[PDB]
Amino acid sequence: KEPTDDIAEALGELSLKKKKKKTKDSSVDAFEKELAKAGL
Amino acid sequence: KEPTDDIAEALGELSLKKKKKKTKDSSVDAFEKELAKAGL
Amino acid sequence: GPLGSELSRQIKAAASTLEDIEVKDDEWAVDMSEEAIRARAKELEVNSELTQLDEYGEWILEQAGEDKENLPSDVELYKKAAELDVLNDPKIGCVLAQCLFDEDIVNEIAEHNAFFTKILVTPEYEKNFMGGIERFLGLEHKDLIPLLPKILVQLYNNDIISEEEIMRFGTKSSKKFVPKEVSKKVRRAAKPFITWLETAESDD
Amino acid sequence: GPLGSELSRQIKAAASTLEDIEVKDDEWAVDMSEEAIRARAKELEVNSELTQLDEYGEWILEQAGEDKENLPSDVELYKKAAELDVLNDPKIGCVLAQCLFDEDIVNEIAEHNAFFTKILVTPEYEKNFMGGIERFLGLEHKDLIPLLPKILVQLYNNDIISEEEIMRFGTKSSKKFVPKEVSKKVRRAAKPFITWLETAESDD
Amino acid sequence: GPLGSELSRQIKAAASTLEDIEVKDDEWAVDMSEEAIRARAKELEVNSELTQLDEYGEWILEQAGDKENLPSDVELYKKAAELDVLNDPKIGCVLAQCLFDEDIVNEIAEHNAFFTKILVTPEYEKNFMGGIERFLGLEHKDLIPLLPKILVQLYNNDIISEEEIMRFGTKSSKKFVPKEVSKKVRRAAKPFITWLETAESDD
Amino acid sequence: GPLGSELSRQIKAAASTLEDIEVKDDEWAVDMSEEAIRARAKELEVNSELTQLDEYGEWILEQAGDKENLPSDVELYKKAAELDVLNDPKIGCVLAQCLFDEDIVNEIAEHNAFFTKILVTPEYEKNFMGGIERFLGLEHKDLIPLLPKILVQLYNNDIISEEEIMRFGTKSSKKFVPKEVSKKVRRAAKPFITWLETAESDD
Repeated sequence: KEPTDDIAEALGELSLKKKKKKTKDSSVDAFEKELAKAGL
Repeated sequence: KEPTDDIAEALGELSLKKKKKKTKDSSVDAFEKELAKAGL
Repeated sequence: GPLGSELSRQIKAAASTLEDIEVKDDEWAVDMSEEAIRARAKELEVNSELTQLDEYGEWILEQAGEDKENLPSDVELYKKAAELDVLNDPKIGCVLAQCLFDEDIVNEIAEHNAFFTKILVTPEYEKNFMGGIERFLGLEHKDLIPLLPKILVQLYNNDIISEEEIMRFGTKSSKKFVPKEVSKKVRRAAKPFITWLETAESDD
Repeated sequence: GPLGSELSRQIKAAASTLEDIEVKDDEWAVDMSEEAIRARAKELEVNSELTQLDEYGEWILEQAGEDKENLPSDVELYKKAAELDVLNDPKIGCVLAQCLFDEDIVNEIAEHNAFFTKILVTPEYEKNFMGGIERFLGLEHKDLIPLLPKILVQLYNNDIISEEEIMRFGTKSSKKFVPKEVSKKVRRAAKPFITWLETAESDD
Repeated sequence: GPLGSELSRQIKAAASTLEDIEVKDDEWAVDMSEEAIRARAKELEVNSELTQLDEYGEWILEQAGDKENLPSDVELYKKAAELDVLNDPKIGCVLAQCLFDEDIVNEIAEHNAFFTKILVTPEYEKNFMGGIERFLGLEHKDLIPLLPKILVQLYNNDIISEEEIMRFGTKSSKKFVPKEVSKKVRRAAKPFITWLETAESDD
Repeated sequence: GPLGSELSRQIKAAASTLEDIEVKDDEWAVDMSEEAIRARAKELEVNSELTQLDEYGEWILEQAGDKENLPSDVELYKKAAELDVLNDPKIGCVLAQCLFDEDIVNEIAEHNAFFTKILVTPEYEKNFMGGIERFLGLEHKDLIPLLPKILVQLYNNDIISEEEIMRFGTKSSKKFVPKEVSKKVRRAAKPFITWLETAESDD
């Protein structure tokens, strides 16, 4: 009888819900701001 | 420190004393007699 | 013997070819033959880009150590990539996938979203990253293969890797990153997630 | 990679040659190719004498079992040799040396004096017997190599093997019975006795 | 050096293994270990189990040379009875590997009564199909494209049962051919197998 | 089959090892394991340690092509100073492997002042002798018979110390040549070495 912890956690997280494109593009903005502070 | 039993026994037995050729030829005679009893 | 004259000769020649390679490799530093000098010169031109990727991986490992909680900041990871001129190399994803994570990969893979969007410029970068994950789990840490379904959920939900590249990793045999047997094992460990995705895409 | 195109091709060809041998060997019993049929026919003619020696060794092992105290009588050992027509084969000494003894070899090697005098007709038989001892200690029972000085005392004192053949075994490299590294190890384990013999012969 | 420790250790291990095989082969004739005796005895036993089958095969190949000069079906049967191979299910393996050439699609339907008389059990049919898998998969890979046609003849002439044709096309053997060859042969057969599966479903 | 279980297991192990080496080589450019990085880094470090020595050697081989066209001793020294190799004891290894050809018995005595000026420590002499061991033992085995004559020139012209000639002839290296080559070279040198041992004993 094999452990089920790894598969069960994945099975429970399964969801078509995805990160919003705008949310992805927004996190990009803070990072680009940190990059600009470094001259890049 | 390696065991010495095998080498020591050999070292103790070392001797130029050898089986007499006649003794070797004599043991041969009993064997040949056993062979003759078997037809060989 | 059972081999026969021809196969015995073939086996002996193979052994001698291999023994010669070992001697040449072991004595390379004292080898001043025209062959060795020319070879050392060629290795520098041919492996220039590889040396730059190696230096990035080495720095990542040296800075973080065994624990990936000491990893340099995403800004620092990007700056070093630029300094070594590896930003324009799709294999940077292969380096990152093999050097940024440890046993806490499920949590770690979702802690660099903006960095991955900026670094993984084209699907080719995403493919190289997935190849690196294949090597990390299939060759270097076979004990973590059970985490692949969870790893894939983090990649899909956070939009780190495209559905198309996740599907290629899970359904296609690429001999570029891992041996065919390793590929088969990784795709099997991924099948639970891939089946869900194929069905979700079929449902549209 | 580090191998280069030529060595990579040579290694891949060797692997494929080896993989083909494995397939041919594994499927021999269902192989009705002209090659396999002809090969099976040739193995019968080429290995006729070897089959006879094998049958003698098999019988010795089957009759005695693990313990060599159940060994058939010397008269029985000779009769079977004649029955299998292996008396005229110098390799009978090689068979006897590898099948007649166990861990009690020091005692056992001196229990068949008349038999050995009758069976080991020429120095070539004695050489084959010594080759068999080399295989028994150097390849099959490396744990018994420490007994070689004692084994040699029994051979010399009982006049089972000539001084000349004992000296060749101890001082010459024969690639016929064992690999060069195994030969070196057996001659080293024999050196204590051989040194004594060389000195005794020098003293005359 | 250029190899690195891992690749160097592996190249050294490969060389040692290859040297070990060379010595085992070089010393086979003086190797009287229980393992060497058992090995030579086991091959002798297999060789002996195959004596009559080998004689049958060699006679077929010698008499034929072009399989048009193949001995007659009557002569093939008489020779089988003389060599006592009729009661051996492996006769199918011999026939499949010795009776055919590049004209197999036609030749495989020119011996109907012979095959009906000799392939008396499903085991004989399985052995025949294994022989075909070897003939095409190993000895004549150029003829693998002919498999759907070959199967059509075997099914139409009632030479091989549908149950056995399905096993050949759906089951992986290790007995007659390597897994790679089984996969290739089963793929080349898929066009006919698919049809047979539908017919079985319809009926 | 004919092989027996042991030989079959070994042939299978050899094939697997060889396949593993092929994959390691095929995947080297995407292998970012610590071991692959360490290996490539270690070779880069060795390559870098040899940059000036390699440049010196290549210049010698290019300028010479026939070693009669070898650059002059003055040019050899000036180039060494320009490439900063004079302070590197391995310059002896480069010179021994690049300055000589089939006429070595004579050429090895045509650079006396050069060698006296450059071989400043016993370590330089050891490196020169290692280079000769490679030149004869690995690259020109046909010239091994010339070793006693070569050693006579080296001893007579005070190019190499007797202590270092004795080490070359009596000590087994693993650094410059494989053990088999060291044994062959030391045997070809025995005629001169024996003489040197007696002279040392007499004095």
